[PDB]
Amino acid sequence: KESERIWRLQRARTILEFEKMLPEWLRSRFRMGELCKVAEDDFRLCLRINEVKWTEWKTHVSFLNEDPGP
Amino acid sequence: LKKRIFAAVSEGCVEELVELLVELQELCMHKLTASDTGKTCLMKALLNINPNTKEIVRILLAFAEENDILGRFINAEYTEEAYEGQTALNIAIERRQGDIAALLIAAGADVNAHAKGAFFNPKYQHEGFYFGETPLALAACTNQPEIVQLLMEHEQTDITSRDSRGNNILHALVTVAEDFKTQNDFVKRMYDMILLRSGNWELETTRNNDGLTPLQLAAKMGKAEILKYILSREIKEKRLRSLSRKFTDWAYGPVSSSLYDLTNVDTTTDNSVLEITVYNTNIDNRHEMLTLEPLHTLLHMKWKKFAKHMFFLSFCFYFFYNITLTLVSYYRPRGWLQLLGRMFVLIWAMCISVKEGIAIFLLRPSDLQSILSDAWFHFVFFIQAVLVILSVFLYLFAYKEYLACLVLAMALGWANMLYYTRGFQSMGMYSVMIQKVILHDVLKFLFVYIVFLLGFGVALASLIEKCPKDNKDCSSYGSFSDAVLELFKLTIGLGDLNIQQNSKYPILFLFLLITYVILTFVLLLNMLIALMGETVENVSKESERIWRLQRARTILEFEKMLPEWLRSRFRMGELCKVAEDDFRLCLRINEVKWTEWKTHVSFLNEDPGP
Ligand SMILES: CCCCCCCC/C=C/CCCCCCCC(=O)O[C@@H](COC(=O)CCCCCCCCCCCCCCC)COP(=O)([O-])OCC[N+](C)(C)C
Repeated sequence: KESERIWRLQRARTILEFEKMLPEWLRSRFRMGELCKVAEDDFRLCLRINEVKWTEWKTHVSFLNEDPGP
Repeated sequence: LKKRIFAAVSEGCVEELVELLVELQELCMHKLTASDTGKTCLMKALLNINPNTKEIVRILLAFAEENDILGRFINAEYTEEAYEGQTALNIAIERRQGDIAALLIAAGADVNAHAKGAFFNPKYQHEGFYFGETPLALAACTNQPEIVQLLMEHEQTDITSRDSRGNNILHALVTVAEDFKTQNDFVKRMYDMILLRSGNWELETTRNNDGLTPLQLAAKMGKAEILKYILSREIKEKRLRSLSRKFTDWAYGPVSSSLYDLTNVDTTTDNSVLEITVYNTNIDNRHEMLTLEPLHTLLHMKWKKFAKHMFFLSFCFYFFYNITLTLVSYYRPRGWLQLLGRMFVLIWAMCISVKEGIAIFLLRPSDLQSILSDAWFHFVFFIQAVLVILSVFLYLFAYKEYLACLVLAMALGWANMLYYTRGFQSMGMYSVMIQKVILHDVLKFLFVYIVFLLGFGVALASLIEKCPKDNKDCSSYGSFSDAVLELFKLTIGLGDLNIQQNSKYPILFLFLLITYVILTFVLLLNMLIALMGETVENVSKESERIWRLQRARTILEFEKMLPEWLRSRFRMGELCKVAEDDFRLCLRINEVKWTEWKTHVSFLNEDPGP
């Protein structure tokens, strides 16, 4: 059971080492988009993650965009 | 003016809306409608839920009633490509606003509106949510029973509506169904409630755009809970009892005999539930779906009727074919009465070759996935057959390379005889555990061992100089192949360890030899023994099922091998229920349980037993 993690730790170390091996250019492969929140300035970065769960069943009020999807 | 009234409904203002509406009405119908996506102001306020949403919705509906335009207001669809049929009722039902949905429906909302947008019909199940493309289907899939019951009894609701995929509400409930861990059992309850309220068989006999009923769709998609409910569906009330699939013929004490319907379950109606459950491969819960009441019993009776004799005959014929092939190949000249053996070898090899050829030609590329757990024996039987064919093909002419194919055919044929061990239980577990072991950790050990063997073999072969004059047996690690063979002989424990080779650095030679000894004999082999203990520990419990899956596959294949006649060995009887016509089939199953202790009312026959 203690093998799906340590291997992923080694994989993460290799990923970060390979990213550090990249020069000052060619590193312009950031995560996702620019618009993050309602702040008028310095939106910084964001990372879209989709989650599915059939147990809450509540009205969505903290939503940000009326149109789902792209 | 449009933006002022569109940005105010989100915040839910009850006093600014009337002031913004009186001047809008007195300005003049194409006023409260977005020109890009068709987002009408009525449904605009539904996504932004505020405590004053109900009030402003009522004011909007009253204003629409007072200016004699309501049809285009409440039955307003979208315009975007991603949303082709989303309406006010759809988003109101999703927001769990039963009162708002009731107000819209009572005002003349489009109940049979289809949300046929691309977002509503996803392809990767990550960027969309499929519910049935119907407000009623959405209410059923989102665990909103009050909205469903409010929707069924209406003057224009179409329960039997089919969306762009051909699915209906029962199909959609089957697709959105899942196990008890991820979601609750509300889908089965919704399926039961909607089916009982409809009160007809047209919902479960309607095929979508795939040639599948909701029962067959539940069998294909892997929904074991919904299939368990439908297969053993018993309805106590007499007003609609033809909708049941299980009928209790009699129940005397803690002994009850139930009749199970076998309309599309038994493998006699092309695409059946049993064939779909067994033959398909793109599911993980295949083992638990075959444990249901009708399918298990049907497989048992099929095995005890015709599949046992067919499997025994196939075993005997292949055993005799392998025996006579071995006898005519080992006793080669290097015979009129002995010509029958080789002629039978040729005939049976051709029969196996054509059988595997027609079984590979229609073989899907989906069961070829995983790791060769359901099609490997087909390939090796075909390879053995064509090896015998090629052996006699080269034996007919003057080809010296004919004994290699024949010997390989003997070895493969005697190796292929372990397939028939699945007829018995314990040997079946042994065979499937051979399968998992030889693919899980034997391959990894072989890969690592070959890397070490070739690396150390080429490292040792470079440490020995050429032999002197009149000498050829100076060192056993002469070439790369010789060093590899010596390391392989050392690994299996054969031969004698000689360290007096013609190496210019004998200390380094011994160091590399001892390093190979440790890495292979101490580390790799013993860790392999330790690893396959974990493997046989995990597959210890996962062996009573996979073997039964292989047995069910053999039973269904043997039944398909039967001709159009001789297949008249159906399950049990004809009388199934009280229906006056088309009794179809039945399957008597007796159950014993000493915990209910209830009066039997759903009984069918007063006299128990035969
Ligand atoms: C823990 C350890 C256990 C084993 C682990 C594995 C160890 C593997 C290691 C094996 C190496 C062993 C020594 C190799 C031979 C060297 C000498 C030699 O004859 O060289 C020959 C090459 O020889 C070959 O190519 C041999 C045949 C293939 C070897 C691999 C078989 C794998 C079978 C796997 C089956 C599937 C798996 C089975 C289960 C599903 C050269 O030919 P020759 O004969 O010198 O003469 C030339 C002929 N001529 C004159 C006509 C031109």
